[PDB]
Amino acid sequence: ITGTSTVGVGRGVLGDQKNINTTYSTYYYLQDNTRGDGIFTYDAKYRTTLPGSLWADADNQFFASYDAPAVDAHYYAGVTYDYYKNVHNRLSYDGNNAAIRSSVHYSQGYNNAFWNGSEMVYGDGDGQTFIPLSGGIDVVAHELTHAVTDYTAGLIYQNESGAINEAISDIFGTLVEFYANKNPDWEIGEDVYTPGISGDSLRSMSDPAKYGDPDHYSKRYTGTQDNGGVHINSGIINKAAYLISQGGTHYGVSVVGIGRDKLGKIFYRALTQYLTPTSNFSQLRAAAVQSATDLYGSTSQEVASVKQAFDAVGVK
Ligand SMILES: [Ca+2]
Ligand SMILES: [Ca+2]
Ligand SMILES: [Ca+2]
Ligand SMILES: [Ca+2]
Ligand SMILES: [Cl-]
Ligand SMILES: [Cl-]
Ligand SMILES: [Cl-]
Ligand code: NA
Ligand SMILES: [Zn+2]
Ligand SMILES: [Zn+2]
Repeated sequence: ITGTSTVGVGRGVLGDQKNINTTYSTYYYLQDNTRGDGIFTYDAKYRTTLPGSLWADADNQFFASYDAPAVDAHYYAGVTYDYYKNVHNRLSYDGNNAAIRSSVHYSQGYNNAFWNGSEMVYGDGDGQTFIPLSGGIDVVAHELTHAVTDYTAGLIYQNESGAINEAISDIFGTLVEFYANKNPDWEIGEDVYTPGISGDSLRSMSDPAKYGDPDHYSKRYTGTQDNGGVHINSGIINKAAYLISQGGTHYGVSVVGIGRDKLGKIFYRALTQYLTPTSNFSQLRAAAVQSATDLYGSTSQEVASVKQAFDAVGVK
């Protein structure tokens, strides 16, 4: 909508304070004009029709507990935007500065968040399994990365392709978490999962077996549930990306870590230049090796670490 660009202040789902870009027209709306064609955050008001109402606040202060999920959906959509723009020169999810629309307070006790093809959607959680899902920057960026994947490789959401699709979202979710630089780790959804239980998460990239996910191709899940195990087999590729960055010795294979920024450069290039809708794990390894070759040279340490990390997780 039309109005003046303003800066409000509020508290997100975890109780931290942050500034947010708003637009003033009688009310202050969660409409950020500083990023592409805008970031817009809506109240679904516990209904399921979308997008709901552009979020309106009387005084540009967002400290009510009802406001927190909106503060975070809005602010982390901006962080994710800044990551892809500043780090990879990609303008919004479609590379053309598409508006990022998010709705919060979707449904009641809904234990999930998703990119729906047009917008982000956040449940509040039931307060036991989850608190409002926008509170997790890695969740926000994981879901927005599905949009990136859709506009690039178009990985099919089933079997190994689908597990690469999930891993790509976990990888870039994590890298946005590190980019934001507040409380980053290699776990997924730690900030919003199970508020009664400290130290857990939905999955771990550094040790997938901690939550029962495979960390080696010989352990891949071959059943039909979860679209052929897409949130399960992602552990194989997560662990490989973790090793490329941090290094380590995994099933007796030594990997020299090359750090997060080079992990990102390599996987982004693989995603945008080499993956196709039906890429499998072996083709991902080839894509990552070619990407590292493009960027660092075929005799580089970077290319050797990519090979080591894939060998370590049994993907030839
Ligand atoms: Ca207010
Ligand atoms: Ca974290
Ligand atoms: Ca995390
Ligand atoms: Ca927890
Ligand atoms: Cl917070
Ligand atoms: Cl998902
Ligand atoms: Cl190879
Ligand atoms: Na699990
Ligand atoms: Zn996902
Ligand atoms: Zn290990």
